[PDB]
Amino acid sequence: TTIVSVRRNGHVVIAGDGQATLGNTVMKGNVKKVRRLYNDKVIAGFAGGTADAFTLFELFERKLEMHQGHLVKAAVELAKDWRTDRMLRKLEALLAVADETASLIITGNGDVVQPENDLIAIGSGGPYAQAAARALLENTELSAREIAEKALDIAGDICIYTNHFHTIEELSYK
Amino acid sequence: TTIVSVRRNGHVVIAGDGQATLGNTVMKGNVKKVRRLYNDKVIAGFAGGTADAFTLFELFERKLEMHQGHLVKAAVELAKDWRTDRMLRKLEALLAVADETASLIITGNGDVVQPENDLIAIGSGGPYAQAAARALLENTELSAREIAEKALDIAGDICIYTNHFHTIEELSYK
Amino acid sequence: TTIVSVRRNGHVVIAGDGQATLGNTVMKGNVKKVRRLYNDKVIAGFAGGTADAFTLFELFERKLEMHQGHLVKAAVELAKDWRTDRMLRKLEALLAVADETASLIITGNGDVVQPENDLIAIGSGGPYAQAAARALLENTELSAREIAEKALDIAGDICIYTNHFHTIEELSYK
Amino acid sequence: TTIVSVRRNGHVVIAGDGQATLGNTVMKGNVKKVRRLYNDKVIAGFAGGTADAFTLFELFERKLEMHQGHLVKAAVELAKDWRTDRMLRKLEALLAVADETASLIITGNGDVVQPENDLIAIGSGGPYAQAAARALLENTELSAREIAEKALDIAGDICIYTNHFHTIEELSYK
Amino acid sequence: TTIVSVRRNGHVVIAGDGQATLGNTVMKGNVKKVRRLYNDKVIAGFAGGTADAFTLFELFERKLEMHQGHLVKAAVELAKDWRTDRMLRKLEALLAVADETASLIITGNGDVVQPENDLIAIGSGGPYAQAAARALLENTELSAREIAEKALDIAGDICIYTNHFHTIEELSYK
Amino acid sequence: TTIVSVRRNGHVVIAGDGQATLGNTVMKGNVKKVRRLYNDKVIAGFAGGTADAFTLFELFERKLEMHQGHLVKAAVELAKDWRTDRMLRKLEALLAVADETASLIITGNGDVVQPENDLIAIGSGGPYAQAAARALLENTELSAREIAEKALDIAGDICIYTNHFHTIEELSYK
Repeated sequence: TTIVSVRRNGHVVIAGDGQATLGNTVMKGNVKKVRRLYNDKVIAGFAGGTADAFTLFELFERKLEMHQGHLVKAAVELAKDWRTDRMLRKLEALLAVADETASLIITGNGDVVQPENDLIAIGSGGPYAQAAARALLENTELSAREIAEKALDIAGDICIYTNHFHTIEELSYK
Repeated sequence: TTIVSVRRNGHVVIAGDGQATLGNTVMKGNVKKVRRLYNDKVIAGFAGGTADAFTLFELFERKLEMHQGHLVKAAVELAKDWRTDRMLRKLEALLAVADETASLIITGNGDVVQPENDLIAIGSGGPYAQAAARALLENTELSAREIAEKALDIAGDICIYTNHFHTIEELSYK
Repeated sequence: TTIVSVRRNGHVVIAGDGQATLGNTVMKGNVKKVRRLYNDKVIAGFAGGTADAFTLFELFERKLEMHQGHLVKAAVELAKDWRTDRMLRKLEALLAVADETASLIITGNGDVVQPENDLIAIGSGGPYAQAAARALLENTELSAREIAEKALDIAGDICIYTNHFHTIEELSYK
Repeated sequence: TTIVSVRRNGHVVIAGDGQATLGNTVMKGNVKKVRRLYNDKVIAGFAGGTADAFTLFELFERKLEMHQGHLVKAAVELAKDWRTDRMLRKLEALLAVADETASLIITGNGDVVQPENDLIAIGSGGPYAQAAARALLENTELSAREIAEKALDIAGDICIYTNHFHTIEELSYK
Repeated sequence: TTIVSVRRNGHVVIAGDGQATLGNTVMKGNVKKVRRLYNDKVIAGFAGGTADAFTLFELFERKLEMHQGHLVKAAVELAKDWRTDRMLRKLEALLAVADETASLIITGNGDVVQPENDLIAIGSGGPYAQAAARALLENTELSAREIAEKALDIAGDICIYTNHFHTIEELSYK
Repeated sequence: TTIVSVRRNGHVVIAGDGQATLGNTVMKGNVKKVRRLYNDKVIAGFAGGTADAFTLFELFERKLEMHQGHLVKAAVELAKDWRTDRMLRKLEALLAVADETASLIITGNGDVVQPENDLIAIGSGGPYAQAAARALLENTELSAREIAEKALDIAGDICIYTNHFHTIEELSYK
């Protein structure tokens, strides 16, 4: 799996592949790994179990109207419940979340990272996507969506656990 | 074990073999792995304990009673508790469930999955069946029942953990 | 250890060896691995810790007068408490239980198996006993007791963890 | 360590060495591993913590007060809690206990075991003692005390974890 | 990562690099690992989650409010809960903290440590910094700030997990 | 680390080294591993985490005024809470404790050992210290303090995890 996120001029996107792998075989190819949350004002992508993601995301929303939509402040709380709480603590997942103020990773280790340019690339194929996304975002006038897509595809060619089925959610704030 | 579900021409099936293995020897040869539910409206197959089933298949039934026959939802609510309820959590298995509406898999992880063409192939022999099923479904006019059958035989021929005892459960609707 | 159970014409038996092994040495040779339960109407054998067996069996009885002596229905419940409950869940054992309606295995995995002819063979020496029991039950007019005994002895000759001390409980219902 | 209990001619003993080992070196050389209980009526030996003992040997005493000297039962009740009580459960050890009635071993597993001839040999040097004990007991008129002694010496000679410091506790009755 | 704290001529510092690594690749290159606390009186650096910090650095602040600026004690009380409070326990990190009084490290183990000369070097690059720091401090008149800096550069040159992005926090008092 | 304790003519001592090791590097060299407890009437040394030691010792004191200063009786209780209790049970440490009645080890395994002559030597370097302490205490008229020191130094020369920084607490009762 590979979740990619690029952000250029009032345009921020999140693109994932759709492969689910079991051992050495593909169990499903059209997994939806990117969805919208919080009255569509927030986009998200996730590496891992769909149900775990569903759980973690719902709670995320919960923390949003709970902090007037402030991503980070609402996000850090989630970084909390995640490591502290009994049940959640069991969940296995990597969250990529973005709105118009910033993009950022969220993990069960109570870590809330926000890469150098809101450039997020997580999942087994993450690095390869980053590598390509970096190249594109620094030698072309291409758009977030264009980079994310092109990057994700490069990731899919390199990473044995990433296919070419995509799901992209965009957010225009310009 | 191999569970194969197919759907063609207002007909949906679920087939399975009856081998239970302990180490390198066969414990039983006629395990019924495909039952029926919701007043014989909903069919299902599975891989796991004979009891785990009888507990996960009873609960499922009631969930349908709490969601007027609407498969998916009851399924959604099922996979829910199954990863939440302290007790229910230890249960390990893979429920294959199909109604005239749709058909899907459920994992202790709480995931609810609808495979490419309502084609389901879970179990160690899963992929060999998927392969044979996919072949037939794309190159012949055979019926959903004929498919799962032959797919299952192919499986038991390749899979050392799958035999040739079957248990087929159909469903007509159009 | 080896627990064997054969059932012919109104005669059902359960026979175990009596070896207890610690590492590579015999700690005890006359372990009683088969006993009667529920006003002698039910016979049982077990692979594992005697105290764990004692515990699991008592509870089994409990579930019996709790379900008018219905083996299975009362047995499946035990298959429950066993995996769900905290303490019990810790117990390590394999149960073989029979009355006049059916013979069947019970394990901590919430599994309640009932082999092809009520032919039960569990424990490290289990397969070898099954092998012999199968041969005898299909090429001779011998009785349950005769087969069980002869089988168990074959098991003891093959299996390094099964000795030749026996304990047989019989049940005649003819 | 080696605990050897023998019983011959209205005489029962329990003997033990006094070596405690940490890795490949001797920590102590005179550990008292054979005490006395129930108003000096019941003898006992053991392998484990000096405290685990003092807790499992105090409890045992009271159990006798709750079962009028009847060894076995108190023992049965002891091994009971010892595998049930949350706290008591962590205690690890092997109690050798003998009264004018009988003599038996007890394991954290809750097991109560009466070996072939009230002959007990627990501990890493256990079997070497059993061997020498069994030899003497079957080919000489030596006394129960003389047995355990010599058996113990043989043990400490073979066992790298057993020394030659003894602690013998007899009991006459006829 | 490398955290280097030094103290010379009424001047105390804490410096750190900004590399976060996941496997064999760099996730982020500018992680702020040296903040400030207690109404900008107390400086601190750290190795761990961006949140773990924000929780362990907030708590610390209040502890100071509960112990009138007296570093040590608040630190003592901090390391206390950090190994006692069920939740707080999962937090993993290494707090470097220094005030005009003294400077010390804190580990989830509850330890409060004051190194030889208020010289602190935690993190995978820790010892390479200690080495360079110790050298300079003993053979040159350079300032505490100049020390930590150069020590840090040396570190990032040796340490594959340490880079050259810095975050220095000083403190004057005399 | 090495904790040594010798006892000669109304003089009993406890000496530790002061090295703290992380992997293959020295994190701290002047660790205080020996301190006084219970109105200075009791001396102690510990192998392991300082905070864990602090915890275990405080409780020890607690058990002292709780049993009129009887070392053993108050010590055995600690041997209890240590293995039984949830939190404490997590602590990793080795306690060496002495007063004027006896010296003795205390561990999380509910073990309370009192070596042959109140000669205690615990920690990775423990044996080497014992070896030397034994030699000295049996071929010279040297004092506890002299032996403990000389022994500890020998330990430090042999044991890669023991340095030459000492901390000795003495107790004269003559």
